[PDB]
Amino acid sequence: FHMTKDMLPGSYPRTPEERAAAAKKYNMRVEDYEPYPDDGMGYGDYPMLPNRSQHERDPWYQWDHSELRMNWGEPIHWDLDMYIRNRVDTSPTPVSWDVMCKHLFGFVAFMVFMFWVGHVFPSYQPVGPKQYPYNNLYLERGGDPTKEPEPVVHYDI
Amino acid sequence: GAHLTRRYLWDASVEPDPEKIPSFPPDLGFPERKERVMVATQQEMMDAQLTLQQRDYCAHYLIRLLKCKRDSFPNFLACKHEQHDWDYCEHLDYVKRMKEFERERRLLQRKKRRALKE
Amino acid sequence: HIQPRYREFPQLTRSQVIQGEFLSSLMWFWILWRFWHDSDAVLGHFSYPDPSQWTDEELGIPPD
Amino acid sequence: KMELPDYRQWKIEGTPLETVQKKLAARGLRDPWARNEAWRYMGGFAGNITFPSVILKGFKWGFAAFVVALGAEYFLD
Amino acid sequence: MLCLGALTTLFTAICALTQNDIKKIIAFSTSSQLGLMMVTLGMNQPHLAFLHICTHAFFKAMLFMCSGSIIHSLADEQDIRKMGNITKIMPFTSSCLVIGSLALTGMPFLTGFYSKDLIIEAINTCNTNAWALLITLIATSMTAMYSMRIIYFVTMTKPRFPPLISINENDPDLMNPIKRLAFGSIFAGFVISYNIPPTSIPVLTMPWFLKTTALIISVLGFLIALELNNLTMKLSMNKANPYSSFSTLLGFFPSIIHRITPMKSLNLSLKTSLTL
Amino acid sequence: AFCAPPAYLTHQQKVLRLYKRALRHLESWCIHRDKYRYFACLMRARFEEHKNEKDMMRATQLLREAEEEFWQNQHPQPYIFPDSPGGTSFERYECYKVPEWCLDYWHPSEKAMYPDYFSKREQWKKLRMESWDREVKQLQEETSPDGIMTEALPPARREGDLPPLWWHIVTRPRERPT
Amino acid sequence: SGYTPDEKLRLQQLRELRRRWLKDQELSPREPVLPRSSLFAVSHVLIPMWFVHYYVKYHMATKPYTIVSSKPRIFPGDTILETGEVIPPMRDFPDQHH
Amino acid sequence: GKRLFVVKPSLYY
Amino acid sequence: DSWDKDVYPEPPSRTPAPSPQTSLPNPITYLTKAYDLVVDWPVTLVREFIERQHAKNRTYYYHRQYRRVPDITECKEGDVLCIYEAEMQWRRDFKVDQEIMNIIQERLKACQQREGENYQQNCAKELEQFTKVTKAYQDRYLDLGAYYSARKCLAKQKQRMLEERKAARQ
Amino acid sequence: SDAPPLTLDGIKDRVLYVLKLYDKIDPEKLSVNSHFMKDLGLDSLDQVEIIMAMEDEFGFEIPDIDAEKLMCPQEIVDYIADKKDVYE
Amino acid sequence: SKYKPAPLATLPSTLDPAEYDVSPETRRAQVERLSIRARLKREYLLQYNDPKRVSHIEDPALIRWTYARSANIYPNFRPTPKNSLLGAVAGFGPLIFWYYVFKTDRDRKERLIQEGKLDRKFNISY
Amino acid sequence: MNIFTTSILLIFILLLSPILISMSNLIKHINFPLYTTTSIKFSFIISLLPLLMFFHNNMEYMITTWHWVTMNSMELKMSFKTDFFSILFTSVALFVTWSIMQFSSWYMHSD
Repeated sequence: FHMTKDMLPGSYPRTPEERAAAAKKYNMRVEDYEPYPDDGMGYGDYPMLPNRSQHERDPWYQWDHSELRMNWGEPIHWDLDMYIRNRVDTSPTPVSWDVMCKHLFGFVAFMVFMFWVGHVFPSYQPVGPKQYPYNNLYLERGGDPTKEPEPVVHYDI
Repeated sequence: GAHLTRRYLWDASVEPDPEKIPSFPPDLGFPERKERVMVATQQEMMDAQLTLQQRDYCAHYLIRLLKCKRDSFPNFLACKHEQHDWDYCEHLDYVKRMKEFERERRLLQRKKRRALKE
Repeated sequence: HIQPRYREFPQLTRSQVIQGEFLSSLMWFWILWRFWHDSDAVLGHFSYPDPSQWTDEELGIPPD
Repeated sequence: KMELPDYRQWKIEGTPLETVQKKLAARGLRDPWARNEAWRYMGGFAGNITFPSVILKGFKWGFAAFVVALGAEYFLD
Repeated sequence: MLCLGALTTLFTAICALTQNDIKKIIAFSTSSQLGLMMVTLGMNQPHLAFLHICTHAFFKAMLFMCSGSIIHSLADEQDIRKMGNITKIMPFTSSCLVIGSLALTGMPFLTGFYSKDLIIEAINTCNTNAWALLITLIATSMTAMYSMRIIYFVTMTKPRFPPLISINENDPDLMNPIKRLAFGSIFAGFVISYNIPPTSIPVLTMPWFLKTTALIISVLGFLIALELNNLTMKLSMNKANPYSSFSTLLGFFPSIIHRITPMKSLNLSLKTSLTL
Repeated sequence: AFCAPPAYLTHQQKVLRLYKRALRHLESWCIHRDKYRYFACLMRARFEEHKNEKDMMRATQLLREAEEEFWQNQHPQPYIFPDSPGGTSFERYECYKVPEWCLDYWHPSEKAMYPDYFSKREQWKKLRMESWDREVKQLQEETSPDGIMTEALPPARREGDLPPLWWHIVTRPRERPT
Repeated sequence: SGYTPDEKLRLQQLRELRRRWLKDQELSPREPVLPRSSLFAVSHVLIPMWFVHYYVKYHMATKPYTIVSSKPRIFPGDTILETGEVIPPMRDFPDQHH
Repeated sequence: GKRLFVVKPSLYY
Repeated sequence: DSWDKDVYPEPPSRTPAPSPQTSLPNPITYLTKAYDLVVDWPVTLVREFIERQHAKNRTYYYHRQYRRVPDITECKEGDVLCIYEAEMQWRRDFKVDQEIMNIIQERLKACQQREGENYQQNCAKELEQFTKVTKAYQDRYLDLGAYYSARKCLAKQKQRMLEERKAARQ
Repeated sequence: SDAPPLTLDGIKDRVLYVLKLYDKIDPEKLSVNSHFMKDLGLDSLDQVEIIMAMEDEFGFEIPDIDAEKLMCPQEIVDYIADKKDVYE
Repeated sequence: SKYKPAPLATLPSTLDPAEYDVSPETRRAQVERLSIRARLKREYLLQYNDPKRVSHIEDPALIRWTYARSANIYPNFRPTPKNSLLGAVAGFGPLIFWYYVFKTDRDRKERLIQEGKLDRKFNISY
Repeated sequence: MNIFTTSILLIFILLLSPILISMSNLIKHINFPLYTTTSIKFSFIISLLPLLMFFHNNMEYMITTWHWVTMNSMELKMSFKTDFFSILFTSVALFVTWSIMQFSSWYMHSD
């Protein structure tokens, strides 16, 4: 264990010597270390890592945590749970995000519009309705034998 | 089908709406019209356990086909004649439905001619 | 067992060739036999009527 | 053990690789790896395969069996 | 149900068109056939849907076993860009693969004839919808097209696998189940459809272009895909199109949804529920 | 995978990596072998005609626009080898790569099932235990006073000892421990 | 810029150690030191069929609605073997063209 | 021949 | 067959006689005959031996009918003895009514499975009995809470009787 | 069953086979200890193409940094041996 | 014909402009990061294949990450109007929304039952 | 209504048998994939029997086999609706699974 408060995370660094001590604690460089902007919730002196998922790490390089794609002693991202390879990916795609979203939305909207068009202009066959005997199967579909239904008549043609 | 193009492109007033068929009295163009016969009765359709979709006017051919299948359960390739009889009855029923469709369409044409004359 | 080959065609055994040829032949024989017997792959067997040739008298319309 | 064929057997004449070499020499270019790719078009794999040759596999014997079955059916009835 | 099934069969056929992994091609084919069954359920024909369930079970089991034999013989090589001359080097597996592909496309008097063609007749003769009908027929043509893609890029052209041949055959545990499922995929649809009691009665009075439409569009898809594959044989680089990128990236649905829904959900869950 | 990356990639390295990636994506586009050879010769000709520039800024701009063209018309689903990242069967046998220290936790019955192997294993453990101190001494004696230290490691300098930190890569599990 | 002699010599020595370790991974010849047609169908079908049939006949038919079947699809023109209730056939069948 | 020792955890317990 | 047709009705089966118009043998009949001779006969012998042993060591058990204690309506409030006895007999009747409802549901399911395609027509009396018993159950036990009691059931019945009496005024 | 194991002699023979089919070099001059630039007269593009051919021959990918470290057929053979765990 | 990145699907190292306009300051920074990585790797490797090691490796980076995620948030939380508004809306808005949803639904159901327009068809056990 | 019921329940029992053999500590002495493949094919035959029976008479059984709980006029009980769909899909799935099991015995070798 032997984990003491001078190497545990602390409060926000407000002086250059505090920032140097925080960078030395987190095994970073002084200019690379950059804490959160004191935007409310309790980020202390914890660094702002560049917000890229573990899929974008070099996969041929052998890591100390090979599943995490991260070496021993490297600063962990705050959202490592989000950014593990079991979860959210941020790797670059061959197609840009905005045009991917526009293509997907346009495809879905086009299909919905064409389904509405085909609903308002249905396709059928030049036939009349199907004819069923015995008052359109009144007793077989369920009716009171005491009550006499209105007789529907299927005339021959 | 060309009926769909004629309904959606030429006009929909003279081409029939398939929900409201017939929209004319059945005893209009016929001085006398025969009742459609139904060979199979309710009791034997119930005993033959036909589904309510297939209790139409070819139920007797369906009953004969099912009886053939039950009798010759082995060698299932033996009720081809009963199958063809049932299918031909269904084809005739579909032809009757097409006749009803065309009758309603020409009745709408006659109504259009009458409204033009008046 | 089959010996590996470096860059030539592998030594085919007779059994796999015979089995594949038999399966393909059986498939085509079944296709030809069923098409010969029941030709409902084309047109059905009911000769779809044309409503335009149905007469006004058999459809029951009144004239003017 | 595994025995390697003579690499000198891998020539490129009479090949799509030969057509590629001609089209590259039209613009003053040379393909070095052609003999490395040459084995894929040699005697084991030289025959072109067509879609009818794939689909109509076994069609001759299937048709022969169909003819024999028709003859047997006619002989029976 | 009809609209959902038509949409998924068209979309998954589109995704299956420009795919390279054999398992991915047959997975999207499976999704397309499930969409076709959903279309059949959109009509009032559940029994035809169940018939296609049994028929498709035979088909895809046999196709996946053929693909697994191809993969095992090519040493876990799963994409079609590294295989060829399968009709010459693995004649049994290629023959069963062609049987399964033809049966899936709906070559007549196979197991696919007795379900898929009745489905096509029902969807042509039903009073349901127009756009669903149109994209169902288009999806059937695309089914023929990706089956042709499999057949061409696997069983045809020239060898592209690594040189060291290690294709082992004549294993009974490999040949016998593929033989049994080939027998199923040839005869079982006929046997089942002639033993099934008549329910959900069909209509058989239809014009010739509503009866043979499925066969026509399957042949058309085969011819179109063969022509496109010969165009790939032609020695020229084409310009990449957004339709092809859309198809090969699965409509961008996995990328977009699987990156925006987990990110928003997990980030909201942490940054509100826990730490706020 | 066996050499650790340096601090930065040189211009020659970046050009070679782009060349290899462009050839792979070109193959993925033109699947067929003759077509691939034709277009690979064309790509090699382009690299040869931009090869000799004698202007670092012009060369870097050429590399930048070449990477732009590659990202513009790369294959969306390129060919990936099996047992390579992103491909099938990449981390397939990691569930079978047992890390070899569980043999210490093996029961005496199980150790008795393989006596000669465990005798050889005991010999290996004795060799590691005897070599560790000289490994540490060599690593401390390696001239890295301050500043530039790379991830490389030295060999066995004197006669009779072992390269430092050898155990974790000599006794690694086999790539197919099946 | 290939291999500097530093990492070249390291790779050579590590390679020799790896070859020795992999050679030592081999098994000795004595290692590991260990300490009819239808009988399966009789054992694994007939006995479970006996148990299942006992449970079906004497613990389901003894209960009211555990096994319920539908009607056996009586057709016009057969004999019911329960009370002697042969049912009459259909009518004259006016259409006999096909 | 060429049988190799596969490394397995202690399954005895 | 401990069950009786008075409480579990079942119409008599009407199976048709076979008419084997084909010349092929029936594998179903052959397999049923072999199945009888191989499986049914030893199982019958084992059950007959077991029943003989039971008839040797025959014993009896009874029903334990309870008699009607005075109900919640006819004794004073705050008397925990009468309230306890009325609550226990009401819980007893509640459990009995639960199983009456279960009997009617089993009867309805049996009707539907027996009739199959004709369930919409000839299950009229089973569905009618199910609807009437459902209406009575909803009138007596529906809106009572998870702490349902004789007092709560009485309060619900009195409210319903008041509403019916008020409606009967006009 | 499938996948016969590969030995050092087979790896050396296949590497020498591909390099003899390069057709750019080796008019019966190639050895196993011949450097690609020192005594074979190649450049970096040629070495990259050689690595690509070795990858396509053996069915697996050599990563870029190790690949650019490789400069001789002997160390190509050693790399294949180290990756595939040869001489068990 | 240009790739537009985002927080998801970010920009490649082959497309960012900083890779091509390099400076000696950035080269020195990269060398220093390599030195830090190499020192940590050497320490880990010594601790990893030390034969006298009988336990695991403690990973103070992971310990710091866990402590910062768990026991540091309230010591380093400062109330601001922004997080006060965020906490109020996130803790009350869903509650009030589902309150009005369930209240309106149950009031409608109770009114329908009392006026008799809602019938329980076969709902015996609720 | 005896042979049909015992065939359905025998399908289930023959499927459950290799599970018990797996948790019965004799796997190391038998050929488990071959034994399971034989179990699946015998299940397929026993499932072919009610397929023929349903093709004959179409009886549509409603077996119960067990009663689990009775909770305030809700009888949660085991029940099998042996239907057209159930019978045909059982036969097809058993045939397919027999083929897949033998293919897996070939395919997952050295696993």
